[PDB]
This record gives sequence, C-alpha cells and structure tokens, in this order.
Amino acid sequence: ERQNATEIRASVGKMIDGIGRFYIQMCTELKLSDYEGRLIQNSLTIERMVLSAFDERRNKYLEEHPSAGKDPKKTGGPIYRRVDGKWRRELILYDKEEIRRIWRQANNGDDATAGLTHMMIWHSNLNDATYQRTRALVRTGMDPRMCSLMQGSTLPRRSGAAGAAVKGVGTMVMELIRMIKRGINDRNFWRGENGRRTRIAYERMCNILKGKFQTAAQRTMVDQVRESRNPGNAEFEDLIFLARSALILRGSVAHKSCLPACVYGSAVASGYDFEREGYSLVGIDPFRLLQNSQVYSLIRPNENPAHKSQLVWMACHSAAFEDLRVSSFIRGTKVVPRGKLSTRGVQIASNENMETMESSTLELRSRYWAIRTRSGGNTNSGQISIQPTFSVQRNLPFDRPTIMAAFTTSDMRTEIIRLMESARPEDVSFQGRGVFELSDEKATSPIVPSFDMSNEGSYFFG
Amino acid sequence: ERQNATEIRASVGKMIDGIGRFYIQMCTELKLSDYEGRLIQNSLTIERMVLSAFDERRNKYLEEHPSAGKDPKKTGGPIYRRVDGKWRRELILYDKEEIRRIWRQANNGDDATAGLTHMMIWHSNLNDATYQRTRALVRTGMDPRMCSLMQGSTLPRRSGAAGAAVKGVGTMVMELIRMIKRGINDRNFWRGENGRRTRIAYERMCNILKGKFQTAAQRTMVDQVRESRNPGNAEFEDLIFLARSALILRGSVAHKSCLPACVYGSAVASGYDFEREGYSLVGIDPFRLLQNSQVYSLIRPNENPAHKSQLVWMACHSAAFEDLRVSSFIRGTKVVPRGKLSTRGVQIASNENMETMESSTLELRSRYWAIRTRSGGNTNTSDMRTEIIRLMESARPEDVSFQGRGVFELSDEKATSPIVPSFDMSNEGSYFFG
Amino acid sequence: TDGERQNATEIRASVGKMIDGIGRFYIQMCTELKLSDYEGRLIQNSLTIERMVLSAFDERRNKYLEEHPSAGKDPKKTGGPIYRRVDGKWRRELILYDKEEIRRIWRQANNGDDATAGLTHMMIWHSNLNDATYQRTRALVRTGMDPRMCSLMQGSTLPRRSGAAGAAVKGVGTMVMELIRMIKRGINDRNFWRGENGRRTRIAYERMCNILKGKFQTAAQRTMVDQVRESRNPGNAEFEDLIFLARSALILRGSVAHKSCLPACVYGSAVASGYDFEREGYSLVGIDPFRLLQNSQVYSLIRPNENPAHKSQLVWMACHSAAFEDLRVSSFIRGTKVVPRGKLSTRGVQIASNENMETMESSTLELRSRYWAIRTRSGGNGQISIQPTFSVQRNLPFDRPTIMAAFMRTEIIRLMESARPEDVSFQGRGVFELSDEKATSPIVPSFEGSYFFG
Amino acid sequence: TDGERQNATEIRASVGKMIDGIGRFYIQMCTELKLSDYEGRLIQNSLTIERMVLSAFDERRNKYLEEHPSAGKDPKKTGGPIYRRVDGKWRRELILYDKEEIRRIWRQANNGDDATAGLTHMMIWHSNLNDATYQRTRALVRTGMDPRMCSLMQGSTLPRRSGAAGAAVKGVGTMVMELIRMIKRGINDRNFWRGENGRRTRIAYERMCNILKGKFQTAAQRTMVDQVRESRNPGNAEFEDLIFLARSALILRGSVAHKSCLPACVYGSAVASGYDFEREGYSLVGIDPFRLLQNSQVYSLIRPNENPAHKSQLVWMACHSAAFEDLRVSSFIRGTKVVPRGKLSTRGVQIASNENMETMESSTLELRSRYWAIRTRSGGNMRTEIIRLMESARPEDVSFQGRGVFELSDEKATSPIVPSFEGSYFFG
RNA sequence: UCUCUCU
RNA sequence: CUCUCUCUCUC
RNA sequence: CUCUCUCUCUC
RNA sequence: UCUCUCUCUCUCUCUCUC
RNA sequence: UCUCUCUCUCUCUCUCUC
RNA sequence: UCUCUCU
Ligand SMILES: *[C][C]([O])[C]O[C][C][C][N]C(=O)C1=[C]C(C2=C3[C]=[C]C(=O)[C]C3=OC3=C2[C]=[C]C(=O)[C]3)=C(C([O])=O)[C]=[C]1
Ligand SMILES: *[C][C]([O])[C]O[C][C][C][N]C(=O)C1=[C]C(C2=C3[C]=[C]C(=O)[C]C3=OC3=C2[C]=[C]C(=O)[C]3)=C(C([O])=O)[C]=[C]1
Ligand SMILES: *[C][C]([O])[C]O[C][C][C][N]C(=O)C1=[C]C(C2=C3[C]=[C]C(=O)[C]C3=OC3=C2[C]=[C]C(=O)[C]3)=C(C([O])=O)[C]=[C]1
Ligand SMILES: *[C][C]([O])[C]O[C][C][C][N]C(=O)C1=[C]C(C2=C3[C]=[C]C(=O)[C]C3=OC3=C2[C]=[C]C(=O)[C]3)=C(C([O])=O)[C]=[C]1
Repeated sequence: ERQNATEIRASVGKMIDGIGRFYIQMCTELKLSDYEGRLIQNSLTIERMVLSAFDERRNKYLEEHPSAGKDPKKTGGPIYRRVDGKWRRELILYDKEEIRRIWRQANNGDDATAGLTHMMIWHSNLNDATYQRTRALVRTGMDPRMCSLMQGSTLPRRSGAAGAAVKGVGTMVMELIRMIKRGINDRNFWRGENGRRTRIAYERMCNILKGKFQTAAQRTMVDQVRESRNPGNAEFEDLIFLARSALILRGSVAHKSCLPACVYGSAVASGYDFEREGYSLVGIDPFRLLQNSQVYSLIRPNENPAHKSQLVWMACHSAAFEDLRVSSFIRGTKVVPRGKLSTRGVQIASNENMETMESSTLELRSRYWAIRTRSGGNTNSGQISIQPTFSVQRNLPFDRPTIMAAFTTSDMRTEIIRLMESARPEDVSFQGRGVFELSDEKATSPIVPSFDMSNEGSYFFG
Repeated sequence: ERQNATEIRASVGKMIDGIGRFYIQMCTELKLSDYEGRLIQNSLTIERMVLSAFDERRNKYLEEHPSAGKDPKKTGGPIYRRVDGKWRRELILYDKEEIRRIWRQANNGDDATAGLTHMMIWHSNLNDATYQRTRALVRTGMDPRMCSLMQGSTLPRRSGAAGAAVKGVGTMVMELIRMIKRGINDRNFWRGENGRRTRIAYERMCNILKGKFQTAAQRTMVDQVRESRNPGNAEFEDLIFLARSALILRGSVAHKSCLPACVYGSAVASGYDFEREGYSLVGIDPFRLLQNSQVYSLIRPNENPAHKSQLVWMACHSAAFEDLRVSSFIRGTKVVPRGKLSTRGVQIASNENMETMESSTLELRSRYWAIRTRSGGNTNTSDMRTEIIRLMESARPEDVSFQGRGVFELSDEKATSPIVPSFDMSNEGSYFFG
Repeated sequence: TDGERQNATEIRASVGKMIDGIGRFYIQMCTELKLSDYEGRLIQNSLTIERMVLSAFDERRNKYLEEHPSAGKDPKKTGGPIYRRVDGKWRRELILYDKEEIRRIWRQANNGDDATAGLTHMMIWHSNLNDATYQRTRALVRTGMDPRMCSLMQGSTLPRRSGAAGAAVKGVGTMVMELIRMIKRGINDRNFWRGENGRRTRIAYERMCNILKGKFQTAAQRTMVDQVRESRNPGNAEFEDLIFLARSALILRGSVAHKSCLPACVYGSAVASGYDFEREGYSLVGIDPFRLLQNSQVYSLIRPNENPAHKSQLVWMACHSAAFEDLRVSSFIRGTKVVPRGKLSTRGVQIASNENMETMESSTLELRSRYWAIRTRSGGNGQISIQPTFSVQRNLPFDRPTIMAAFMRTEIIRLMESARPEDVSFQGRGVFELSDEKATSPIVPSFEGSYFFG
Repeated sequence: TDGERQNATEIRASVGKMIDGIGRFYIQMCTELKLSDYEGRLIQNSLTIERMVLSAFDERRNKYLEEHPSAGKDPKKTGGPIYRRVDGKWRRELILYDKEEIRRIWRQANNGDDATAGLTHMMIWHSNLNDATYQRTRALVRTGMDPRMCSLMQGSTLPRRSGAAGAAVKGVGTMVMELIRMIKRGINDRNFWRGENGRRTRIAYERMCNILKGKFQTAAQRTMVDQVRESRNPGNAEFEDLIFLARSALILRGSVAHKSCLPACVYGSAVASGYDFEREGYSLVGIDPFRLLQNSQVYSLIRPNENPAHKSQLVWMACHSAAFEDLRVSSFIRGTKVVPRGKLSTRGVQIASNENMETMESSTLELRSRYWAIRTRSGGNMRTEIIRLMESARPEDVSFQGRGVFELSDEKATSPIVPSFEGSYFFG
C-alpha cells in the first residue's frame, strides 16, 4: 500500500522534472536572463508554444487550411526583455518540430503528455480565476449564476481523463447541452459513422458526469439522460435541472495545484530531484515549492501588485470558486472578490503601451496549507450497524434506509428537490479536517478555523 | 461436563501465566523500573519483539533478502525511560534467538503459540479501536460503511483458527475478494502446485466464513461461492452482497478480552497463580484483573487522558464496534465516538518531540461487567439472494436480541443476578465510527 | 428462423475455436516431440498425444494415483508409444511427459482456458473408434443384458468425465447399462441408497434417468422410464423393466446424436495450412468434417498380412460414427463397398507393446467419401384446435377427445408389432455432393447385408 | 476398452491388497508360531495355518460349538498339526489357539479390515486341492446322481460361506447336487417350503437356481432351469430334469470360472521378499500366479514309498485347478507328462494323526511350468431340443480357435503357441 | 446428595 | 467371455 | 458462545 | 528496529482545429 | 446476399458421485 | 505409461 504511493509520487515528480528541465532548455535557447526567465508572462508564452506544437489535430488542420500570413509549422508568442530598465515585447517564431524535439529530449525521448495536461490545467485554472464565462452560459440556456460549477471550462478536448477529473459539473453539462442542441438542429447528428462516434462520446461524457455526482438520485437521473436514443428538449431540461441541483448537492470535482513552468524550472535549476523526493498535486509539495520561489510579473500602470499576486495564487491553487473566508485563512491576507481587484488579466495584449509597463514581485506565499479535495462535501459514510460484543438484551441498531436503498419512483426530480430542501447553508462538512502549518509536512496536527466573527463575503464572483 | 471446563480454564490460565512471567523476565533484562514497566508503550514494544522473533517466514525472508541497514537477526523497538521527570525514547536491539529462548523458558521450555496469538489479538483489537480501514475497503470494492464487520483486519496469517474466530465477516470477505481479484488479473492463479495450495486455502476460508454465518440462506450462498472452479466477477459480487447482508443478518464473531502484557506481568509478579485459579477470556476474569491494575501511558501535549483511557478500555474489551449506549452502561462513563476523542493512537512515533510528552494513569475500570458473546444476535429456489433480501426486509432496528441477558455487578462472580438496561431516555449516538 | 441464423453462426464459431485449439495444441506437441511431417500425420502418434492430454486432465484418477502410486510409475508423468521412422524402418519408443507440462501446453494452445470441450471431443473420437473396432458383448452379458442389442452400445467406452456432450452422443443401451450397474451395487450393498453418499447416488441416478428418458420418442417408453426413476429402492423389478426398455429401443429407436470427431492429426494439418476454423466456423454434423477429410492425408501402421483398405474403412467408419449404421447407406456415401466386421482383415488401429515393431509398414488411409450426408440425432418414426381471427358468430371447434387424452408394457409391445422393417424414414432426405456445400439438391438412394456386427 | 484400462488396473490393486494381507498374515503367524525358514515353506504347515483362520471366522459353527460344546474340545480354541524339524527328524504337535487371537492377527494384517476376500481365496485353494486329490462318488451315488459325472464336481467341497466368489468357481454338478439335497429335504419334510423358514429357503432355492442358469450357455438349458425354478413345490419331476441337465453338461458344458489359488506359504515368501502386490497388482487368471510359482520354493512331507514328482504334480494341478482339464493340455503347459489319478503313487497331501511321523521325509515340490495359459470362465461351443443339440456335438469340434499358450518370458501374452496333439481323463 | 428453556 | 470381481453363509 | 483447531505469499 | 482514524494520489485519452 | 409445409437438414455447451 | 472384435 505504501509502495504504490511512492511509485505514484515518483511518476508525478518525473513529470514535474521534465517540465522544469524543458523550461530551463527553452530559457537557454531564448537567451533569457534570470529575471526574464522568472517572468510569468514569458513562462505563459513558452507553455503555449509547447501546447500548440503538440496540438496534432490543429496542426494538421492548419497545414490543410493555412492561416492568413502565418507559417503553419511555426509557433510563437510575446517574449519580454528588459533593456535599460525598459520592458519591450518581441514576437519570435520557433519551428513546431524543434519544440517537439526539445520537449521529448526534456522527458528523455518520451512525448510525456502528462506534463502537457498539467500545463493545460494550469492555464485552465488561471482562466477560471481571471475571466468569467457568463456569455457561454447564457447562450447554452443555463443560468449565469452557476459559475461555481464551470471549473475547467477552457480545457481543450485533448486533456482526456486527466483533465476530465478537473472540469466541473457545469462544463460537462454545457458540453452535453451543446451536443443535444446540435442534435436538435440537425437530425443527421447521431447518424452515420460520425453518429456512432458522437454517440460513444455522449455515453462516455455522461458516464464521467455520473461519476462526478454523489447522491443516488442524481446518478439515476443522469443514467436516464444517457439511455435516450435521440435526446431532445426533455434531456436538455433534465441536464439543466441536474446542474442547478449541483449547487446544493455538490459534485466530486478534482482540485490540483498546477504551478507555472517558471517555478518548476527554477526548482530544477536549483537542484531539486523531483524523481527522488516525489511530488503530489494535492499535498504540501506545491505549497513548499511556492514558499521559496520568486516570480515576477508585468504590472500595467495604475494597478495593485497585491491584487495580481492574489489572483495568481488563486489560479495556482485552483481556489477560484473557494470560500473567501477559508482562502483568506490559508493565505493570511484578505482574498478580495473579483469586483474589487484593481487588476486585469496576467497576459499582456499586443496593443498595450510597452513603455509605461512595470515589473513587480508576486507574493505567492501562504501562512497555512491544506489538502486539496475531490469531494464536494457531504450530501446527507461512517458505521451503519452494530456488531454485538456483550451478551446484553439491548436493541441492535442499524441504518435501515441506507442498507435497503442498495437493495431496491421513476421521477427522481421530486426526490432531488426534497434532498436539497432538507439541506441548509449551515451544515459542517469535512468534519475533523483542518489547515496545517508549513512545518507540519506529515499533516499530523490540524487547525480548525472559527469563522464566527463579523461576516465577510464568501463568493469570489459576487 | 464440569471437569472439561476446569481443564479449559487451567489451560488458558497457563497461557496467561506464561505471558506474564515472560513480561517480568523482559522487564528484569531491560532494567525497567516499576513505573516504566507499567507503561503501555513499553509493553507494546516488548510484545512486538516477541511477535517478530517468532515470525518464522518473515525472519527467513529477511535472512534471504536483508533489510536496509538492519541486522535480520535482531528485533527492537522504542523503550521509554524517565530521567529527572523527563521521558526519553531509546532504540535497543535484542537477538531473535535470545527472545525465543526467553519466551520458551517463560512457558517451561515450550513454544506456546497460544500466548503469541493472544498478544496478536490484543494488538488487532487496539488497531480496530484506533484506526479505520476505509482505504483498504474502497480498494477492494466494498463500501466504506461496513467497518463494523472489519474486526480483526490487522491479524496476520499465522494466527490460524484461534485468530480466525476473532476476525469478522468483513475481513474474510475482503481476503476472499483479494484472492478473486488476483485470479481475475492472472489466469496462472489457481494453476500448479501453488494453485492447489491456494484452492485449499480458498476452500478453508470459505468454510470458516460459512461457519460465521447463521441463517441457512447465507450459508447456501457462501457454499455456492465455494463450489466455483474459477471464481470470477460473479462470485466477487456475491461476496459483496453477503457482506452487505451481514449488516442486518449479522454473523458469529468471537469477542475476547485480550489485555496488554503489562497487566498480566503485574498480576504474576503480585502472586496470582492463573494455573490454579483459572482464566476465561469471556467472563469476569479480565474485568477483575483490570479493576485492581494500574497502567500508565504517554500523553502528547494537548490531549485528554480520559479519552485515551476510554480508547484503551475499548481495545481491551474489543468493544470498538459495540453500541455506545451499552458500552457506556458497562463502563459508567460516556464512551465518546471516535470523532470527538481528542487523542491520537497509543503508539508514539520516532519523530515526536520527546520533551513535552507527559505521563497519565489509564482509567481501565468499569462499573458493570458482561459476558462476551460469539453470537451476532437473533436472525428470525437456487437464487437465495431474493430470500436473503426478504429476510433483511422483515427485520427492523428495534428487535430485542439476547433476551433475558444483562450486565452483572463486579461482586457477582457467578453471574447470578442480571441487570437489564433501559435505554428509553433521550437518544445518544450508537456508532463509534459515525 | 431468421433469428436462429445468429445462434447457428455463434455455435459454428465456438466449435471452430475448439477445433483450432486441438490443431494448435497438436502442432505445438509435434514440434516439442520432434516429429517429422510423416510421423506427425501418423494416426498412431496422434492417438498417443490425445491420450496423454486426457490423462493429464484426469483430476480424479491422478489424485488416486498420488495416494496409491502404482509400481514403478510415478503419478505425475504420462506418455505413450511414439513411432518414428529412421532409415525407412519403424521403431517405437515410450515417451514420458509431466502432466503439468502437458496441461500448460494445452491451456496455452487454447488461450489460457481449460477448454474441456476439446477434451470431450477427443474422447468422443476415441469412443467412435472403439465402437467401430471392438464389440463389448462381455459387458452386456455380465450386466445381464442380451448380447444382441449391440446397436444401442454407442459410446459405451465414454468415461464419466464426458457430461452433457458425452451423454448426448451415447445410446440407449449404454445408458441402461449404467442404470443396471447402479441397481446391482444397491442390491449387493445394503448401505447403497442410504447415508450421505446414498443421497449423492440418488441425484446421479435421477439425472441419468431423465437424459435417458429424453432419448426416447414414443410416449409409452418415456412413461415406463419415469416409473423406474420413482423407485426409492430399485431392485429386480426395475432390472427387468429396463431390460424391456432396451429391447424396445431396437424397434422404437431413440434419439442418439451422431458427430464426426476426427483425429487431431487432421486438425493439426489443417491449422498448419493456415486454415482458420474460428473465422469460417465448423460443425460436427454438417459438411465441414467431410470437406476436411477430402483434403486431408493420414498415414497409419499396417500389420503384416492386413488389407490397408479395410483399416481405412474402419477409420472412416469411426470418423463419422457409422459403426451401427446401415451398410447400404454407408457403402453409398463412401462410394466403395463397406464390409461387415467379420470380413475385415485387420485388427485394431492401436499397436500393442508386445508387437514386433520391425515387420510393420505404413500406408495412407483412404478417408475419402464420394458423397456427404448430415448426421442425425433422431431415430426412426396435425391441427386439433382453432384460433379465431374474424369477429363472426361461428363456433370455435377443437378436437376434444385428443386434447383431454393427454391429461406401460402391453402398449409398447403393441407399438412394435405394428412396425415393420420396410417403413420409409427420413422421407425426401438424401445424400449431397462434395461440391454442393449448401445442401441444395439431395440425392435419394435406391437400394446385400445391412448389419456391420452380424 | 480405453475406459476399462482404468477398471482393470483398479481390480488388480484390490486383488493385490488381498494377497498382501494373506502374505502379511502368514508372515506374522510364522513368526508367532516360531517356524524356521524350512518349516514355514512346508505345505502341511501352510494348510494348518490356513485351516485355523477359516475356522476362526466360522461364526455359525463357532456359535453352535459354544451352545453345544464338543467332548474334550472347548469351542473357543482352534489349531492343527504343526510339523517341526529339529535334529533332522520330523515331529507333529497339535497347536491350540484362541479363535479371537487368530482373528485379531488376521485383521491387523489387513489394516484392521475383515478382508473376507482373503478367506474365500484360501477356501478356493482348499477346494482345488481336494478336487485334484479325492473323488467324491459317494455323495454322487448318495444323492441319486450317476457317479460318472465327476467332471462337473468342481468346488463341491466349498462351504456355503463362500458366496458370489465361491459360486463362480463351483461347477454344474455341485450346483445340481445342492438343489437335489433341497428337493430331497422338501420331499421328506412336508413342512419344508412352508412357514417363515420356508420363505427363506425359497429365496435360497431361487438364488442358487439363478446362478446355475447363468452358468449355462445354450438357450435350451437356461429355459429348462428356468422351469425348475418356477416350481413352487419341487418334487421327483424336478429331480429328473436336474439330473438330465447335469448329463447335458457333459456335452454342452457350462461356464465355470477357474482361478489359481496358491498356498499361503507362497504368498508369505513373496511378501517377505518385498513384493508389493498392491503396487504391482495381481490377477488369478493371468500370468501372475505362474510367475509367482516359478520363483517360489515349497516343501512337502513325503510318505514312504511315494514318488515326489507325482505329489508335486498333484499340487501343481490343484494350484491351477486343472483337476478336470485335458491331460494333453495340462502336460503341454507343464512340460512333463501329467499322469492320471489311478497311476499316481501318492496319497493326499494332508497327514493323518494315525500316521507314524517318524519315517516321513520332506521333498521339494516342482511347481514350475514350461508354459503359461489364461484361465477361462467359459466352456467350448426344452428336452428333445437338448438331446438334439448334443447329438450334433462331436468330440472333435475345435474350441478356443486361435487361442494358445504363451511363454513365461511373454508377460503381455502377445504371441500364442497353439498346441498340436494318449489318455485325456484324470479320473478315468 | 447436581444443574439447565432456546447451536 | 485373452483376464474387465469382489467383501462371505438360510450366520 | 469457553477450548485444540493452524497459516497460498514476509507483505 | 515503520507509520496512520475517517476513500479524494495515479494510467485512464480525445465526435470536430474551433 | 439461405432455405423449408407436416419428428429434430445442422441451434453446440465451458467435463465426473472429484 | 494396458489390452481386446464377437459369453
Ligand atoms: C450496447 C451498445 O453498443 C448499444 O449502442 C447503441 C448506440 C450506438 N448506435 C449509434 O450510435 C448509431 C446507430 C445507427 C443505426 C441505427 C440507428 C437507429 C435505428 O433505429 C436503426 C439503426 O440501424 C443501424 C445503425 C447502424 C448500423 C447498422 O447497420 C444499422 C446509426 C445509423 O444508422 O446511421 C448511427 C449511429
Ligand atoms: C472433492 C474435492 O476434493 C474437489 O476439489 C476440487 C478443487 C481442487 N482442485 C484444485 O484446486 C486444482 C485443480 C487443478 C487441476 C485441474 C483443474 C481444472 C480442470 O479442468 C482439470 C484439472 O486437471 C488436473 C488438476 C490437478 C491435477 C491433475 O492431475 C489434473 C489444478 C491444475 O491443473 O493446476 C490446480 C488446482
Ligand atoms: C448420558 C446422558 O443421559 C446425559 O447424562 C447427563 C444428564 C443426565 N444425568 C445423568 O444421567 C447422570 C448424572 C450424574 C450426576 C449426578 C447424579 C446424582 C447426584 O445426586 C449428583 C450428580 O451430579 C452430577 C452428575 C453428572 C454431572 C455433573 O456435573 C454432576 C451421574 C453420576 O454422578 O454418577 C450419573 C448420571
Ligand atoms: C499485507 C497486509 O497485511 C498489509 O500489510 C501492511 C500493513 C501491515 N504490515 C505488515 O504486514 C508488514 C510490514 C513490514 C514493514 C516493517 C516491519 C517491521 C519493522 O520494524 C519496520 C517495517 O517497516 C515497513 C514495513 C512495511 C512497509 C513500510 O513502508 C515500512 C514488513 C517488512 O518490512 O518486511 C512486512 C510486513
């Protein structure tokens, strides 16, 4: 049981080491200095170069249908250099085959797609913490208020099962609803070989959505949605109902700390063997890495570097939809809602005035650290029954409804509504779990927060 | 009929006396004082030394494949000494042959494996009362909520039939499911001489599981599981069904009070001849031994000694999965569920700060005493799943089992006048792990 | 139909997969025993290889051998006579193989599964060869049965390990002999039918009575078997009653399945030739065995002063399980006259240890038939109601006496007296040509002896 | 076949276990009677030991001896003449033994099992010896049968305790004589065939008639024996047809099983040599008895003026039950001419009390045969039809066509040696 | 000269 | 019937 | 309901 | 000669470049 | 992508009283 | 790891 855990840690560390040494090689090939190599924007550009080089289907499409005034075999992006204290942007072009060769040499001749998926999740978390997706929500017919379920909405299809665990209930519902809308518009959807392929995709997406849900009624309803040969308006409405139900009876969304490649590259250049030490995306390793890492960023004139650092921290730990109170408790500084952040996105546009732009250090440090969870809370585990030890008269208790429900009407909407009506926004989940100090590597002594003072806000996008 | 009972008591007392005099000899050889000899952690270390010395197969494997920076012929453990009121831990190493010689001399030149199995059951009960096994449950595909059937999950294979009676339905189902999973992955399982041996093991484990069950339908279903030449997914699912059915139509799991060796050693040094008086693991003897025994333990800073004492009491009487109401009635103090116990495990890790650690006396005393039972209560065509489901559907969590049986006062040695509890006041919790 | 095509296709693939395993296993064993093409195609060598497999998977006998080992023979090794041709002369050397080694080789050939269907297929092939070669009248008399009912002795040498598949191919006479031996042991041993074992024997007795009952066709015969089954302590009354049942089967023949189980050498040669039985499928009652034998060349050991054609006819008879079939029909299908057993100038196929393996020569077996027919699981030899479709005032007729009619020994005797040895059975069904793979145009024959064992 | 190989191997082990018990028990009794190697190999000693065991397990006679004790003999002790050679000369002393002690020794030698097969095997050996030595025309004349059918008296001395196995080896004449005694008892006693005991007698009469019917071969003989069985009150008429059936057996011979039951001394010697009959197996109709006798040395007590060769021939014939066989075939198998009974200069093997055990010397028995053959349970090939059948029968029809005699070195019986053939009647 | 409803 | 039966008796 | 039951593999 | 109350780590691979 | 009125002209079976 | 057409 311990051996499997140590191999898992070694494999994750291998992925991290590959990403870091690729970043070091890219910094060497780009002639970036230490400061320029630690800039988050340069790392964003380099990661996007990697992702676009290995986007096989898009590359093939670009070869078949060339873009306007662009070579389909070259990637690029903005690389920022400091000359005499002034920042300037450059568009430098790299062959896709060269990028692929460098990445494979970084991973010891292997095209490790796990690191690519890691960078993809990092970008998705950053986009989730920065930009809202209300327009896409409204277009598909879902309420703009279920933004908390839209984690991982920018993750592309090539992420696969690794990225599927990260995307929330809202994004899966949105994709299924898009499929149903396409089927409603054109009946030739779900017909032909493409029809068989899209039916398989629909079944697989419904199955992973079902795995996301926790209560039996939600699983039964998504099962009923999956069983329809030609899903129409009814299944789209049922999906919307399930998405709204996910606000109270939450789902199992996997949260991982995917740091920018600059941190990994600095760690690998420092001499940290992730293969020997081991890495975990849900434990203390990202926190320990972020505490002793220095990252720089570009601050547009009249912006608050503290707000940008908070945004990057939230993106790194995928805490965009987290309660502001617990996020502030872990960070030690107030996590300000999105409305009151005097900052724009991390990425710099091509039309910006690259003469008033400044540079600031990012405060990616937290007082406490906590375990990142897949669970969405308790829906209402333990000991169901008693095993008698003493020969005493006594009633022998057991949880009869829970035992029987595994051994047994067809309208589960009423049951779901009843379950959500029973719930109150005051129940305590994750009982007995707390936040650990940075020195508590083994997570032995937890600290439970007491939020029973004057009330701060709780929703980042509120 | 009485003569056989008195010989059984004499044999059990012989085992207890051997364990106690071994503990006395070990305390003499370790230069432990009385307080240090009564510490539960030192007794845990000594018992683990005994078990590792006599773990023949592991010792042979260690000789063939040496461990990293360890002598395969030496056992050890943390021994705690008090100097100027400050506790300090020491790692002292003892030859395995020396430990075996001392143990055999304790049992009069005999390698009494019964005492080793007794210590094994004590450790298993402590682990059951302290640590939950939900990860192993989920890995094997069983619900994490059938923890009440996982009694004796940490018992090693060398316990045999004595330890097999103690392990519950959940652990046996889990082991059978592991075997089925191994067979599913590799077809060379159940083939060859190893295949014949593992088929024999599977049949024996199925037979003792069948003996565990009470109703005829459960026995028929486990019989059908046993009869399959190549058990696959269907038998694993049927085993899961039987495990879930065991929550309502419970099984026959044997409960024994296996005390730490410190209590036995103190009793033997006091002058209690277990051979002449006789010992029973299901009667008043463990209660009477625990009432007049003093045990010390190490309390980490910011812990409740009452909660640790309750944990040790539950471990001693194997009441981990017991109803909290009856356990509190027998103890006289509220048995708090695991979630609200402000205490960690008994054992101290090697990385702990051995300068803020304190010592506390363990309150292993109960107001009443009760007989420990093997029974799981009263239970009242070729597809017996439907029949089992019907039987469980008939049952309600209000039926009274063990009718006419009560808890006896400590002075009632012969168990003559029972006391029946009336739990008909405001409801406390009932599940320890809830 | 139109739904049983799928089921027919499923069965063909499953049998083809079994045939593939036998061929794949034979090829592996041939390369491991170091046998050339000629020796690989020898029927005697294939017999030894097949018997080695059957003994390696005999769990019960192997256990008994371990507990009570024989003298000089360890119960973990099997083997048999392997015949090799060196310098033109033939020599026999006894090969010893570990049963675990043979079991692993067989399992590896069938993709790691036990595949007892392949073993039962080989056991049926041995039973067919035994039936066509040797006549067991001594067992018939020893059990008290009349030695004249040799036509019902189909599969009398099949071991009990062949259940279902073996039981379907075995005949009424063999089934009755099994019942009689159970009865005799009960009469001799009073403990029989009593105790824990008596319960096991009773269930075994019930099961084989039911399968025997399903073998019969007339209602009178089935009712007679049903009575015998009910007897809690069977004795002489059931002994005589079953004897009457066997005698009745000569006229009111039961349903005995007939399958063409070929030697493993034929399958091995076919599989080595790239032939894929699993893909195109197979059938033991269709044209597949006939087409395989046409293209297959098999050699055998011929003892001095033995007609090679007569041995080839014996192997041909065993291949198609036509030992008890009419000589005229067998002669028509083969194209060359089939001779009775008394006029066959040959001994058994299997060569004995005490035989001088120096005057022995090998010959090719002529296992080719001019025609091909479908093997039958049947023996020899209207509307009574109405279902209205229109709403009219008519009266719905039914044959009342016949419907209520279906709600011993004199009746059976009356049935056989009416029967005569001239009734035409299988009316309109004939024999096809090898080029006619779809059974489109039957060729009805027009027909001096007709008894092989006469 | 190919399925009866397992059955044959199973039967061989069961017979070998019986012989092992016989050999093991003899070894113990020799060690417990304190018999030397020479005395243990004496055929007279082996018979005495065998007779002690058979009487020790005779429940009915033992019960009658208890209820009605004999004069000077307690019914709980058995024994016989044991011949011991010390100082060159032979002497006989009666040994007395508890029947229960003998029973325990026999049972312990058979792993605690009764092993009634071994006792019957010894009983068949004694019958074979009696048949070759003594001719019982007195019983034939007393029962009303013509004394000329002495060829059908095979196993006439076998006790009724040997059921199944005993009945298989006994002949038509013995079966007829048993029935004739039943008829004579019924005719004399009117209460016979009536009452509770009459029912028991009727079932015995039916069962022994059934085995006689199975002993016959021609359909005519079976039907007539079927008629005799159906008689509820058999009398003189059933007397006659049984006599006629016996006379027909001289021409239309029945199927009588022939087994080679050797003396216990041979088995004891073989077991002491380490031979494991259970492992190697045994058979009473195959080569095993012949191969055992070739390597076995046994001695006998010779009365003065007696030819050792004739006594050895008598033992050889009794061993293989060739008392009523053709002398030419017996001579061909043995290799030395077999002499008829009238020309044998020897008396019975057993020595009587009234015989002076002082002029008696011992000789080695030549129980070795040049050839070996397989013992047969078969013969060769209303009432007017029966007489018609035996009229067509001639004493020249060849039987067992193509079946011959093999060599001791040919253990698989691969190459038969067909004989080509002046008397042929032992009792003639 | 003993004790017990209900593996 | 070239081997394929025998666990005993009107006990 | 106590007791001997002894362990497929170090796990 | 080890540690732990209370499944969340890991391979899952992509209907279409979107 | 077959054929047939009217008793099996094709529909196995995943081995044994282990 | 045996042998046999046909009491
Ligand atoms: C079990 C499972 O596998 C099941 O699944 C189901 C689903 C899938 N499918 C799909 O996708 C498809 C199909 C199809 C078809 C159809 C449809 C409908 C109806 O009704 C009919 C049909 O038919 C058919 C098909 C296919 C093929 C064939 O052959 C036939 C489609 C079309 O058609 O196009 C598509 C898709
Ligand atoms: C009564 C009782 O005893 C029964 O039991 C049963 C079970 C046991 N077994 C086991 O475990 C085993 C077996 C085996 C075998 C087999 C299998 C399967 C089949 O099919 C066949 C067979 O065969 C055999 C065997 C063994 C031995 C011999 O000889 C043969 C195994 C293997 O094989 O490996 C294992 C186990
Ligand atoms: C065998 C059967 O029957 C069962 O048994 C048991 C029960 C009944 N009982 C009897 O029988 C007996 C008993 C006894 C006893 C007694 C007697 C008398 C008196 O008084 C007392 C007593 O005690 C006792 C007993 C037993 C046991 C115990 O524990 C006690 C006897 C004697 O003793 O002897 C006999 C018989
Ligand atoms: C299989 C089942 O039973 C589970 O398993 C796990 C848990 C329990 N345990 C066991 O069994 C074992 C352990 C071990 C170990 C040890 C021992 C001793 C000492 O001292 C130390 C140690 O350490 C460790 C281990 C394991 C793992 C880790 O990680 C650490 C063993 C050895 O070592 O051999 C065996 C068994």
